[PDB]
Parts: sequence; structure tokens; C-alpha cells
Amino acid sequence: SIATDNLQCRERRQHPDLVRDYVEVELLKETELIRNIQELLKRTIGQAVD
Amino acid sequence: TPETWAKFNHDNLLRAERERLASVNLRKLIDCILRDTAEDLRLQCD
Amino acid sequence: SASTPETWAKFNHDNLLRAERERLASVNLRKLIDCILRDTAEDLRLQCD
Amino acid sequence: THSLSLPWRPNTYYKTAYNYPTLAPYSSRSFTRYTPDDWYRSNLVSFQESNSSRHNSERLRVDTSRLIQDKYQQIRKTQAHSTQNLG
Amino acid sequence: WYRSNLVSFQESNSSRHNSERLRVDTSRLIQDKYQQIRKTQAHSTQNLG
Amino acid sequence: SDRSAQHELEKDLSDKQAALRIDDKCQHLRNTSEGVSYFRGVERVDATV
Amino acid sequence: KQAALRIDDKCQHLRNTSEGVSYFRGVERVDATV
Amino acid sequence: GLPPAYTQHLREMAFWDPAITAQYLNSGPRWGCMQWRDRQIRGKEFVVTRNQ
Amino acid sequence: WDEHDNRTRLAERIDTVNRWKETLDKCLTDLDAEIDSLAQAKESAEQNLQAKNL
Amino acid sequence: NLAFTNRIAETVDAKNKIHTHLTKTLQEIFQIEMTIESIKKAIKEKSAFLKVAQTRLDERTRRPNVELCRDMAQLRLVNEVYEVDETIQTLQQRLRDS
Amino acid sequence: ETVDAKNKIHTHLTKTLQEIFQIEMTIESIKKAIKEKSAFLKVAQTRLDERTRRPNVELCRDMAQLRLVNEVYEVDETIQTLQQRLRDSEDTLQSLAHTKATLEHDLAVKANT
Amino acid sequence: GAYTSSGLATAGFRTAK
Amino acid sequence: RKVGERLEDMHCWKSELQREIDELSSETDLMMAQKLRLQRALDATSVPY
Amino acid sequence: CLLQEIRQQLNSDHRDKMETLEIDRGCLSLNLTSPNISLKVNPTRIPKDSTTL
Amino acid sequence: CLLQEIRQQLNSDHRDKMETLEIDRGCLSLNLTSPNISLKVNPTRIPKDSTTL
Repeated sequence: SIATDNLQCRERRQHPDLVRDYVEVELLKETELIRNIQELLKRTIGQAVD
Repeated sequence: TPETWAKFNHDNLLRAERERLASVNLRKLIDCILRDTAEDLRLQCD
Repeated sequence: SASTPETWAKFNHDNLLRAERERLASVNLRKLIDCILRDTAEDLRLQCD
Repeated sequence: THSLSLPWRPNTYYKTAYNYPTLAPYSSRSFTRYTPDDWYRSNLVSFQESNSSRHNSERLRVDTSRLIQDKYQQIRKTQAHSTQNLG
Repeated sequence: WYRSNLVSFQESNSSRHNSERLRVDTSRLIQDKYQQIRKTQAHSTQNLG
Repeated sequence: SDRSAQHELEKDLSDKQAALRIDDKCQHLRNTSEGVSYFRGVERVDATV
Repeated sequence: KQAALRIDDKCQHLRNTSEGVSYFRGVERVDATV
Repeated sequence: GLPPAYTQHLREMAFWDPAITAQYLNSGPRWGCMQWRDRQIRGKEFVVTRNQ
Repeated sequence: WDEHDNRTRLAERIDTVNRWKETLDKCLTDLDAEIDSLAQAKESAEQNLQAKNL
Repeated sequence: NLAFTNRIAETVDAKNKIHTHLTKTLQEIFQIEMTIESIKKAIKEKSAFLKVAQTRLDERTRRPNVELCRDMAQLRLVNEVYEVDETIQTLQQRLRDS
Repeated sequence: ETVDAKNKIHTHLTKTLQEIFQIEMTIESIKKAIKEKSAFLKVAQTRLDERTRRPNVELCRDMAQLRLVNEVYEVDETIQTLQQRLRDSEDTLQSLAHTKATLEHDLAVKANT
Repeated sequence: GAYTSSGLATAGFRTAK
Repeated sequence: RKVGERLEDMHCWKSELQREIDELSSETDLMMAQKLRLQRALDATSVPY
Repeated sequence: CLLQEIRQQLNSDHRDKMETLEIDRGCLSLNLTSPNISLKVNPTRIPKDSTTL
Repeated sequence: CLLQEIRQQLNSDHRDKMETLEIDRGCLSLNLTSPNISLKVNPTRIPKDSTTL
């Protein structure tokens, strides 16, 4: 939720400074890392009950 | 015969100990993977 | 536009061909059903005799 | 015998071929500048199409969940009945 | 009593050499399909580049 | 006349740039790329100039 | 009686994937009952 | 406790149905040829269980 | 007879735990509805903030 | 330039609630994947039950000449087999529709 | 001849259980091959769908497209052949289970003797 | 292990800049 | 003149589709008539059992 | 024997009424904006059955 | 954030209710006839979690 909030937050930015800076690529990596983490946690949860 | 009797009981004891071994292996993989995920997420946040 | 005349004609012709093939298959099925019923009745008559 | 028009718009063909798979290719073998009413028509059709697809998927989920619960319970009770009878 | 025994052993060994031929051909086809499809994927990357 | 030819080259440049972006994103598309899904009839569907 | 009892005991004591549960085919069609 | 068709199967003579699920017990028809199958066309709805 | 009366007690407990599950189901569905209805209101504040930006 | 102001406000609103529709579509695609995974798990579990019932019946039917008996459990097993057949076919139909 | 007949049936049964275990592993390997070829179809057809959104002269009859059509056809033939292999392996496992039940019954009746 | 069988359909979207 | 020629062209496909759907309706009626005989034959074989 | 025949006829009548209920519920479930509606050929015709109430 | 907290607690409690229903219904369906009827190791065993009504 905080990563998607910051990604949507950085689209209010005015058109000279609407930038693909160091922040944007790291936020994209943050979103994919968080989703990979919680999907893998779901799969090991599935292993545990079996 | 008693040899079949003892063989049957020890074979099921072996299966139970294999089950315990699998559970301990799963335990080790679980606490390793939690340490890995937590360290990676805090690193990327920094 | 959404079609050229060859595409529109081939659309209609493929519908016609599929429908004609299904009509022929149903005709053959009717002939099979009649043959099956004939064989059934004659065999059971012979066994009762 | 097609020809090349400098603006090329195959969007209607893309919708038609997504609807029906047996329409063979539409390619150049052998009016520009849309009116403003088409601009409103396109986005209203987009919004209604998305709403239609989403609501179909919602009704499928609720029917599917009730189906899964019913079949699981039915087969469990039948297995219990067969075990009682063999006993 | 002998003719049941010989037929039992015949059906056993027939099922066995059928299954062994099946398993070796299965492993060969799996390796063939894997290497062929990986190759043409590499070709796809090459032409897009 | 010079302004006319310059504008023609500029619109062709815009076309090449957008096609470059499309073919780049197609080139880096590997498996496990988190962007793939099934598509039906695309093996037959084409517009081609 | 003992033979029928041992067959039906074996059939009763199965569960979901106990051991040896396997696909057969066409035993639904038999009716050879005395 | 059991219903009647299985009981007349239990007894001696063949006063039972050759087809095992009786039509007063089944949800659906035996040998019934209709589905009401619809097709995917965009913008026009997809209705499941038209027969009910 | 003790088998039957403990069967009755256990069926009563089935009834009560099913009542509590059915009572929490409404709260779960309503919390989904409430977080969506509150998330729309921040988007109203979003578009109002840009409308005061110009 | 007021015409340009009109056009930019108009296109920006189009952008914005296109973005809203995209977010809702992605979330529903997620839940569709989870539902089809549940359907596949259900199909393999019902296949296991069919294995068990039909193995029980074919193990039972080898009985001697006197004890070939038409008990209630035989009829129950036949009904169970065709019931789980109907269950399996309904699950494949729901899988194809999803 | 009861004793060595029974021992012959016992050896046949033990090796039959072994071979059925290998055939089940073969079945699961064919299933894994099937699902990975499905993912490869997904990648190729998504790429081919996204590619045809180009501007007017950029719609080009490239060797890339004249290869992608053969890509989709070849993966279709691959998944068809692997499905056929799955059906054949199920058939042979059925025959093995039939032989297993037959020799189980014969082992019991010879062991009564 | 490696999630080689499941592909979700989304990412954190920004188009072109 | 071109518009009238196109009307003359579409009339042929209209007539062909009309004829084909009427022949399919008659054929499926004959197949339903053949279908009811099988049910009555099944009952009349349930008697001799 | 007579009871067997009567039950056969009642089974046929029950099957007919179940299929009838199913088609009528589908015809009720149809509405506007549904993807199955079209102009139908000769919709006012009377078929060969033509039973009265 | 507070609504997310309350949602997570209620979801956990609902899942627990589903689990205890799913095991107790099978306990009711246990008969005199079932296969898995056995002498357990220690009846009247109060566990480590003693949570009263």
C-alpha cells in the first residue's frame, strides 16, 4: 500500500519536473520485490500445512 | 511370525522418523527464507 | 471499413459449408439408427423362438 | 486489390477478429481527422465494455464458490455412507 | 495346471518389455523437445536484436 | 519547400521512434518476465503494409 | 465365511490414498451375481 | 430408510429399471439433447445456467 | 443414551460456532465496502487539490 | 489558448479515470487466477476419490462362488462412482468458463 | 511346485511394483513438460499481439513475423505430441495395473496351496 | 522455489517519458 | 448503378442462407422423429426382461 | 405389469415438464443488452405440434 | 491504516471459526462403525492452551 501510494503520488508532478529519476526505478523494484516476497510467503505457507 | 511382527513395527517406526526428519528440514528452510526476505526488503527501503 | 468483398463472401461461404457438412452427418446417423433397430428386433425374435 | 492510405486504422478489424477467430487476415495485398463526437463515443464504449467484463467475472466467482462448497460436502457424505455400509 | 502358469509368465514379461521400451522412448522424446524449443527461443532473441 | 521536406522527415522520425520502443520491449521479453498471457488467434491475425 | 470376511475387511480399511489405490476401468459393468 | 428402486433391486425378480438413476431422483433429464450454449461475442452478455 | 445426549450437546456447539462465523461474515464484507468507500474520498481530495493548483 | 485549456482539462480527465479502470481490472485478474487454481486442486482431489472407490469395488468383486453377494454397499459404490463422474465433469465445465 | 511357483509370482510382483513407480514418475514428467510449453505459447503470442500496433508504414512483413508464425505452429505440434504421449502412458499404466491385480489373485490362490 | 509456473499480469505502470 | 448492382449481389446470399436454414430445420425434425423410436424400443425391451 | 406401464408413461410426462420449465426460465432470463438476441426467421409461425390448452 | 488493522484481525478470527467447524462436523459424523476408532494414548488430557468459555 505505501509503495502504490508513492507511485501514484509521483504523478501529480508538474510537467518540467515530471521525472524518471533515481526514485522511479527503485520504486518499480520495490513493488516487484514486495510482490515476490509475499507470493513466496504464500507458497511456503501452502507447504507447511501439507 | 515374531520376525514379521518386529519387522512391521520397526518399519513403521522408520516411516515416522522420516516424517520428523522432513519436518525439521522444512523448519530450517523456513527460518532461513524469512531472514532472507526481511533483509532484502529493508535494504531496498534504505 | 471492416471487410473487403472477398473476406465477406468467404465468411458466408464457410458458414454454408459447415452447415452442409452437419446436415450430411445427421443423414448418415439416421441410416445407422434404422440399421441398429432392425438388427435388434430380428435377433430378439430369434432368441424367443 | 487494396491500397495504402497514409493513416492506417485497423482497430475495427482488431475488435472483429477478437470477437470471431475465423476472419482471415486484413492486409494490403496485390478521410482523416475524426469528428469530436467519436472522441466521446470511443471512451464511453470503453467504460461500458470494462464494466461489463468485470461484472461477468464477479458473478462467475460467486457461483463458482458456492459450487465448490456443494460438491466437496456431497462427495464427503457419500464416502462416509459407503464406509458405514461396508462396516 | 501348467498352461495357466506359462500364460501368466508370458503376460508378465510382455507387459515388462512394453513398459521398458515406453520409458526409454519417453526420456528420449523429453530431451529432444526440450533442446529444440530452447534453440528456437534463442533464434527468436537473435532476430529481434 | 524546405519546410515541407523537413516536416516529412520529422513525422517519419516519430514513427521510427515508437516502433523502436515496441521492438525493444519485445526484445527484452524473456520467460518469467511478469508480463505474458495467452492470446488466441494471433497466429492468424495480421495487418501488414 | 472367513474368505468373504478377509476381502471385506481389506475393502473397508481403505482411506483416501492409504496404499495401493489405483485406477481400474470397466468393473462398473459387471453384474455376475449369484 | 432406503427408497424403493434400490429395494426392488435388492429383491429376487427383475421389476427394476435397467437405467440406475430414477427420473424422480435426478436433477437432470436422461438422454436430454439441449444445453442452451451461448458464444463469446463482445458487448453481449454471457449467461450461465439458462436452463434453470 | 449417554451417546445420544452427548451427540445433542455437540450438535448444539456446531450451531453456536456456525452462528459466530455467520455473524463475522457480515463484518468482513462491510469492512471491504467501507475501505473502498473511504478510498474514493481521498481521490475526491486528489482532484480537488489539482483543481486548486491551477 | 482558452481552446487549448479546454482540451488539456478534457484529456487529463480521460487519463485519470482510465488509470482508475486499469487498477480495478488488474485486481480482478488476480482473483481470477486464484479461482482457477482452486478449481484445479478440486479436480485432482475428486480424481483421488474416484481412485479409492473403484479400487475398493474391483478388490471386492473377486469373491468365491458362494459369497458373490449383492449387498447394499455394492449399490452404494456404483452410485458413488457415477456421482463423482458427474462432479468431475461439472468442474471441467466451470474451469473452461473461468 | 507350489513353493517355487509362489516365489516366481513374488518376484514378478515385486519388480512390477518397481516398474509401476517408474511409470508414475514418467507421467508427472510429461505433465511438467506440457505446462512449460503452454507458458512458451503464452510468451510468443503475447509478443505477436503487441507487435502489430505499429504506425502506418511500420506495419512491415518482416522475417520476424514470417518466423513467429512457424513458432506458433511448431509449439502447437510439440504440445499435441506431448498430449499424445500422456494418453499412451496412461494406457500402459492401465495394462500394468491389470497384470498386478491378476498376479495378486494368483499369488493368493497358490499361497493357499 | 523459483516461481516458474505462475505469471501474474501486472506491474507498477508508467508509460513513456 | 453501382448501388443497384450491390443490392443484386446481396440478394443471392440472402436466398442461400434462407434455403439452408429451412433444410436444416426439416432434417433435425426428421432426426427427432427417429429419436423417439429409440426410447419406445428401450421400454418395449424393458418388458421381456 | 400394468403398474410398470403406467410408471413408464408418468416418467415420460415428468421429463417433458422438466425440459419445459427449463426452456421457459431461460426465455424469462433473457432481457435487453443480452448477447444472444437477434432477429429471428419467421417467429410468428405455428409448428406441426399445435396442441391447445 | 486502522481499517486495515481491524480487517486483518477479523479475517484471522473468521478463518479460525471455519477450521473448528470443519473438524467438529467430522467429529459428529463419527459413528460406531467407522474404521478409525481406537484407544487413544491419554484421554482427559487438558492441553497447554486452556481457554474457557
